[PDB]
Amino acid sequence: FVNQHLCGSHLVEALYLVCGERGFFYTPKT
Amino acid sequence: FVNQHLCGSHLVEALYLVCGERGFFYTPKT
Amino acid sequence: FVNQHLCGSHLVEALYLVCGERGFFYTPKT
Amino acid sequence: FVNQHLCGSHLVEALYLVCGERGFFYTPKT
Amino acid sequence: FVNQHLCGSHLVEALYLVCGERGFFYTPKT
Amino acid sequence: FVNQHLCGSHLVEALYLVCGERGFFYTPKT
Amino acid sequence: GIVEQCCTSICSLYQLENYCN
Amino acid sequence: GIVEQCCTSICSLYQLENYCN
Amino acid sequence: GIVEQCCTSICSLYQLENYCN
Amino acid sequence: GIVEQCCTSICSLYQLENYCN
Amino acid sequence: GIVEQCCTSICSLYQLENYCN
Amino acid sequence: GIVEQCCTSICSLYQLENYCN
Ligand SMILES: [Zn+2]
Ligand SMILES: [Zn+2]
Repeated sequence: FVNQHLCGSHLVEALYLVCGERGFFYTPKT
Repeated sequence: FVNQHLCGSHLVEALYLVCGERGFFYTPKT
Repeated sequence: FVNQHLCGSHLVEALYLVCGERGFFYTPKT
Repeated sequence: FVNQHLCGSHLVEALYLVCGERGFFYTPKT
Repeated sequence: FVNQHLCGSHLVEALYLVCGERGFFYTPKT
Repeated sequence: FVNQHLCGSHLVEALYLVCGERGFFYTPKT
Repeated sequence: GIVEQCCTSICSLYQLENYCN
Repeated sequence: GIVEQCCTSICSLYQLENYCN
Repeated sequence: GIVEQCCTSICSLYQLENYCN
Repeated sequence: GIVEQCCTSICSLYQLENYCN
Repeated sequence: GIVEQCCTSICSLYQLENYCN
Repeated sequence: GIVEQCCTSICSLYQLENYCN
């Protein structure tokens, strides 16, 4: 695999693919 | 009006849109 | 809901979700 | 070659690609 | 058709739509 | 854990994520 | 869970907010 | 409408231009 | 317009709703 | 091909790397 | 190449078509 | 955090995996 530059919704898409049925948490800094 | 189905990556895109900075969890096994 | 920063096709995706079966018009400045 | 089906958010992504600055309307009830 | 400004995964989405069942090659500079 | 189905634009989004700079080919007729 | 509510069945954007942190 | 032409049936990118403004 | 505002500044889903048919 | 492996059937992200250049 | 041109400048769908198989 | 790192720098799929449930 390669490193990736992911902003906005693209990060969410990547988490979805990496985690699959495990699901994930999306937690940006506030 | 009536709602549509949101599945997979489309569902997490929708969670990103609705939650944004608040963050969210996508836990399909739940 | 939260405010969002939407450029390009991401705006189209957001309109799609917000409007659902109502549909929408996408009208950028020319 | 023969064409594929474009539905939902994929259909409006395709309208954004083909129309761009011209803008477009997505009216599924029509 | 109109000209488009496509970066990252958006370029991949555009190739997918333009090429359809023909498929395509994605080849960035290294 | 078990894997999900990746089709169409979702499949090439996944190829973009996994391959990135290396590039990839999407050849559905193969 | 969210899949049953929003994918298998349908849900509003208001219901989606149930899954925000 | 567009859904019947392009989602239920299939359409070309040229046909999609019918829905541009 | 809304396309430019959402990109150069921020916009709400309620502002977007005004573009629904 | 990739469609049969990953869309019709299922594949891991490791298997997807088979289609990288 | 095409990947860089589309991002740093603009590109047409006809230029993209040259990357189809 | 990971959201900021991936956008301002780069991140790996292995770093992302730490956010899976
Ligand atoms: Zn983007
Ligand atoms: Zn889809």
